[PDB]
Amino acid sequence: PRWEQTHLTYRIENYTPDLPRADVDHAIEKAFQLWSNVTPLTFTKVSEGQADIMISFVRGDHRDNSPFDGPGGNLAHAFQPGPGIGGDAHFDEDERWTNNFREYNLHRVAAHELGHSLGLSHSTDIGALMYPSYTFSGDVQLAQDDIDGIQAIYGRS
Ligand SMILES: CNC(=O)[C@H](Cc1ccccc1)NC(=O)[C@@H](CC(=O)NO)CC(C)C
Ligand SMILES: [Ca+2]
Ligand SMILES: [Zn+2]
Ligand SMILES: [Zn+2]
Repeated sequence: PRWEQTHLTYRIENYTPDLPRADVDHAIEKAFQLWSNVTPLTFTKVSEGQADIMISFVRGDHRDNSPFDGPGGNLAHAFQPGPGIGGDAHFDEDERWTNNFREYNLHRVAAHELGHSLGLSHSTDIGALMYPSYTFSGDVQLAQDDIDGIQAIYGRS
C-alpha cells in the first residue's frame, strides 16, 4: 500500500496538554521532514478540512477498532495508505509526552507512526525507527533499514 500522489497534506486535529502547542507542531513537522529528506515526497500542513494524514491525541475506545490501553503498553498506532482513515496517526493521550529523553518523546514516536502512514511495516533492526518497541537515542534519525524501506516504495530524492 502506498500513496499515488507525492504531494500530501496533514492536519493536527488536537493537542496533548503535556507540551506547548508549538512543541507538538515542531515534533510533527520534523518527523515528516525525516521522510521527505530521502524521497520525492512533500508535505503540507492544512489548518482545516480533511487531509491525507489526520493526527489526533485520543484515549481508550476512540471510534476505531483499536482501543488504547491507558498508560504504557501501546503508545500510538497508524493506518497504511488508503481512503478514509488510511494514513491517520493516533497517539494515546494517557501517556506522558515529552520533548526530551524522559519517556515518551513525541517526535520519536511520531517518526515511527508516520512511517506506517506512508506504507512501512515493522523492522527487525534494533536501531531502526520502525522497530516495534520504543527506543530513544537522543537524536532521531533514520537508520539505513528505514531509508531502504521508504525508497523501495517512493524512489529517492
Ligand atoms: C512502551 N511500549 C512499546 O514499546 C510498545 C511495545 C510494548 C508493549 C508492551 C510492553 C512492552 C513493549 N510499542 C509501541 O507502542 C509501538 C506500537 C506501534 O507499533 N505503533 O505503530 C510504538 C513505538 C515503537 C513508538
Ligand atoms: Ca498506552
Ligand atoms: Zn486509533
Ligand atoms: Zn508500529
